[PDB]
Amino acid sequence: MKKDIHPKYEEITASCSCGNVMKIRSTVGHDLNLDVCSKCHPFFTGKQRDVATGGRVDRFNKRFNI
Amino acid sequence: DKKSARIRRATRARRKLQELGATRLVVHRTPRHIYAQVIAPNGSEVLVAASTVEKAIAEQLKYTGNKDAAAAVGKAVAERALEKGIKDVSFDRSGFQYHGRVQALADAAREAGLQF
Amino acid sequence: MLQPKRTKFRKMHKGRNRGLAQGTDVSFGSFGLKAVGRGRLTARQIEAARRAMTRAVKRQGKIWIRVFPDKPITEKPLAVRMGKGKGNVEYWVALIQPGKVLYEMDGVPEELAREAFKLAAAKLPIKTTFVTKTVM
Amino acid sequence: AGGSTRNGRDSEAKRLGVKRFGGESVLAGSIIVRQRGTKFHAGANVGCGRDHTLFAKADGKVKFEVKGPKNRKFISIEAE
Amino acid sequence: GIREKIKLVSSAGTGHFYTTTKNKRTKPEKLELKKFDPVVRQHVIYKEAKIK
Amino acid sequence: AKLHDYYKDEVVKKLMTEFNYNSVMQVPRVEKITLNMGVGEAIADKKLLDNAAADLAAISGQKPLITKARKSVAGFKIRQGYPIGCKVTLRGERMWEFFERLITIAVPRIRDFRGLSAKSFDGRGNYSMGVREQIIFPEIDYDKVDRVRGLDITITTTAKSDEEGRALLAAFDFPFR
RNA sequence: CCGACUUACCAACCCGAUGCAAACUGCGAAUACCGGAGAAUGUUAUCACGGGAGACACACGGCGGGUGCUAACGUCCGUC
RNA sequence: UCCUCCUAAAGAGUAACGGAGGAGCACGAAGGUUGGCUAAUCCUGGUCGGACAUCAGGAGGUUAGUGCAAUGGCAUAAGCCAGCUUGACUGCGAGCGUGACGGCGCGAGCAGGUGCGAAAGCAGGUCAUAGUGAUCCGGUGGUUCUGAAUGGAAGGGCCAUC
RNA sequence: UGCCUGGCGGCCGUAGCGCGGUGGUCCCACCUGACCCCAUGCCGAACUCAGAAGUGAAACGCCGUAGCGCCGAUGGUAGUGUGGGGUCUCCCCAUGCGAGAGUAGGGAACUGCCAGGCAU
RNA sequence: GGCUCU
RNA sequence: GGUGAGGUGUCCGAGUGGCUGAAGGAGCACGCCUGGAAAGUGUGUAUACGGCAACGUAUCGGGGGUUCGUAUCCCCCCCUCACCGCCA
Ligand SMILES: [Mg+2]
Ligand SMILES: [Mg+2]
Ligand SMILES: [Mg+2]
Ligand SMILES: [Mg+2]
Ligand SMILES: [Mg+2]
Ligand SMILES: [Mg+2]
Ligand SMILES: [Mg+2]
Ligand SMILES: [Mg+2]
Ligand SMILES: [Mg+2]
Ligand SMILES: [Mg+2]
Ligand SMILES: [Mg+2]
Ligand SMILES: [Mg+2]
Ligand SMILES: [Mg+2]
Ligand SMILES: [Mg+2]
Ligand SMILES: [Mg+2]
Ligand SMILES: [Mg+2]
Ligand SMILES: [Mg+2]
Ligand SMILES: [Mg+2]
Ligand SMILES: [Mg+2]
Ligand SMILES: [Mg+2]
Ligand SMILES: [Mg+2]
Ligand SMILES: [Mg+2]
Ligand SMILES: [Mg+2]
Ligand SMILES: [Mg+2]
Ligand SMILES: [Mg+2]
Ligand SMILES: [Mg+2]
Ligand SMILES: [Mg+2]
Ligand SMILES: [Zn+2]
Repeated sequence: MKKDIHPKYEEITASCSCGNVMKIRSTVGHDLNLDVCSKCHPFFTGKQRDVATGGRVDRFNKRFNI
Repeated sequence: DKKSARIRRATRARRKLQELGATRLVVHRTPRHIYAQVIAPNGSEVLVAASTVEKAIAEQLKYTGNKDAAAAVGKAVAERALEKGIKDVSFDRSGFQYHGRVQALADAAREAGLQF
Repeated sequence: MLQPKRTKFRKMHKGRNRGLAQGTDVSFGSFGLKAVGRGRLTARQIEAARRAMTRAVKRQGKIWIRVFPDKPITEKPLAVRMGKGKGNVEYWVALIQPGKVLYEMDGVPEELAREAFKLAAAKLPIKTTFVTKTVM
Repeated sequence: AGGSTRNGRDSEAKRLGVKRFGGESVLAGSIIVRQRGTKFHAGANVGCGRDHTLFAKADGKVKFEVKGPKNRKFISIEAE
Repeated sequence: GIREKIKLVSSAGTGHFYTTTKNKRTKPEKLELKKFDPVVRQHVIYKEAKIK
Repeated sequence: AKLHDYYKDEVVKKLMTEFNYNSVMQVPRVEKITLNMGVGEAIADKKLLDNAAADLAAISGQKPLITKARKSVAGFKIRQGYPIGCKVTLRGERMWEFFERLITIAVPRIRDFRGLSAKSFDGRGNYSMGVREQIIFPEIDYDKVDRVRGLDITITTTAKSDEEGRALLAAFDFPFR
């Protein structure tokens, strides 16, 4: 790499709400607090639940009984 | 690719010495070894040659592809050229940069007595 | 009327028309109308002989035209002296050597092709003949 | 009466070509070929000018020959 | 013919000069080149002057 | 180089198993990652370019190469030679460390993230994706920016086919779907 | 919106077949031209210098062509 | 007036109120050198981004490019980037080409001094061919060459130049 | 002397492509790392340096293969120099030269110098 | 100040 | 027959390579005043096609062509205007 032209790229710590402590090299300098990491992102549960089509016949039979 | 672009990078100065009628020193550089040979102006026969593939040079060395081996090669080929009476040559870098092992070789041949 | 859509140049030398032809054998169809004489045809002579054989076959079968008029022919106007530039392009011709197959035809019987090509050759200035396909 | 033209022009003939042919003894400096490009190429003892003119650097006979992978035409001076 | 003509005066005190052209619109800064002066037989800085 | 170590220990064993390669050199590997920001509106002013290179220089700690127009087109009112974009090539450890921060931090920070596409491998293993907004990286401060940019990521790998790259990124748990 | 299909309307590229070109050429003559060697022949027929000119309105015929209508005892070039 | 192609008949040359196109400049880098690089177009994928910017891969292999017309050239690139620079040097020039001539052109090498390069080497403007105007007269700088009794000077000469 | 490899040539497609196979002791290649020599109009990608853990995957080399590319007769044809002739916009005769395209067929190069490795 | 037709 | 110039949205009218898919104005449309019309006054304002209008493309007589790009530049076909088409 060249000497002077590049920004400072320093290893810092980024911790998350799921407690995922992760040390990365970054240009931030200070420590980082996250919200979701790849461990705690609802890609493996939430996107599966979040379709939620529901049935029209089951709503109909649900609203009463004959 | 890299071999071909090195040849394209070398084939101008080779044809220039071809029309100059110059007895020419040919350097060839690998990551492990470095080669040298003095070629007649007809381009079809050699006069002297040295390498880090030779036992008499490689056995005195640590690694065949560093600058100290390249200087030992350029010294040996210069001492063989002056033994055979070849004094004035022209250095063909063969598409490499005049830098590092190539420069240390040519500086060794200049120091040992060749004139180029 | 056949005519090139584009040309690299607008005018052309008069040239000559010597030599034998190349399109000699009946390539595509079964029957052919071969030129024996020498000369130049036009788009009018070509289209008139095409109409005469298309009508003589009652649009049955397929007709190829081997030639194409690509040579421009200039003329000077009336009451114009011989200098002052090359004349204006008036019409288009095709140079015809002996042996050139002019037309081809199939899907019809031989006698119908004879009488159709005869009606076409009656529209042409040059002397023609009737030919058939040949193996080799 | 009437007309005109736009096609009256042409330039002067530059007298290019091969001035000395093969097997033809020349003096040093003698022009062999005048040409626009390198339709021919300079071989042994033959220089190429500013306008791609091929001149003899020495004395001797002209040798035409075809060399190279591209089959380019080279002109050389044999010794004499 | 917007490209006017100038002269490159020797800075060796001699009145020797080379003559040349420049575009004074696009190159307002003065031209200075190191050229041979045949009187002194040295390479001397020449400077742009008016062709006069 | 955490993912480079994870490549060298578990991905190579996985792909050698799931492809039955004769040699270990026959395995795919990533080679470079290219980060383009096409800024076609910087012909109006350099400051949009000057700030886009500053943002992309903070993401990956390299000075970006300001790209220019290969030729001139009038539909976009540009001439051949105008700076029209910026790129960064990432190789080596900085490639791996950006690719870690990518798939661990920035991809979860996409608004309405629902997966990637497995239909973006350009027929020859090389994957290309495009992000709408640079704020998904935490390098960018949210108050400090003014313009929502977007960039595109191009992972150039040594996989010959398309599936060998799909399995390679899936070996890096790349969130396809 | 996604699209349905079929269809009596054409068609890029590519492939195969077939022609054309003064200002096309992946080929390429005969002649001509340049240079060298060698006989025989020819009243040096060759070149250089010097004295004196005349001439610079050509024609037709053959061949190769431009133009014109492959018109002209037409016109303009090359060659005999 | 000048340049390019055809006519032009395979050396040169070759006419017409024959067929087609351009020039009357530009560049202090668009020159020199060293080092390096190699296109057009199309296909796929990809944020804004769209037929068409930029990015990544593949086909292709110069169909591109050349400061401008056309032709001939161009990969050892003459095409494209960067570094250092001023050989866009002065005196000469063997030897040839081309013209009726005036003239025009090519040129290795020599002397001096210079630039790049480690060096061999290259460089006496630009890929080449258009980008131009005789003499007289007159102007400017330099030079004791001359200086109408003598010493100067005027004026003239020579060199550069308008 | 044989085999293999590297470098420099000769020659310039009968030498090039394609398809299939094969090679790792050496060589070569990829390959590991880079504070340094040096480098990136960003990037150790390239260039360069220090090396040698791995692999012949790619590349390269070798072998095979007629899908091409290429080469290519013989005969004939076209043209044409000279002389002559005709029905004279074009042809013919005597004689000399003689293509191109195409066909049969060939064809998966040949060779030199030096160095190294393994065999002999 | 002046400003048409029905 | 030739020479030169020109061809601009509804009309006139500017517009000699880069915010010209067009000035400005009139006119057309809509609104207000008016008992109703005008005249005023205010506001707008081309035809097509792709999706859906996200904007895009075309259109300076017609048709080609170049330059990254033409309403402006070159060609043809045309139309019109001016001049000449003479000596015998
Ligand atoms: Mg021809
Ligand atoms: Mg006269
Ligand atoms: Mg006369
Ligand atoms: Mg005459
Ligand atoms: Mg005649
Ligand atoms: Mg005639
Ligand atoms: Mg006559
Ligand atoms: Mg006459
Ligand atoms: Mg005459
Ligand atoms: Mg005659
Ligand atoms: Mg000639
Ligand atoms: Mg001739
Ligand atoms: Mg170079
Ligand atoms: Mg695209
Ligand atoms: Mg140049
Ligand atoms: Mg040039
Ligand atoms: Mg006078
Ligand atoms: Mg006196
Ligand atoms: Mg005196
Ligand atoms: Mg193979
Ligand atoms: Mg490496
Ligand atoms: Mg392999
Ligand atoms: Mg034969
Ligand atoms: Mg043959
Ligand atoms: Mg072969
Ligand atoms: Mg093979
Ligand atoms: Mg427009
Ligand atoms: Zn988390």
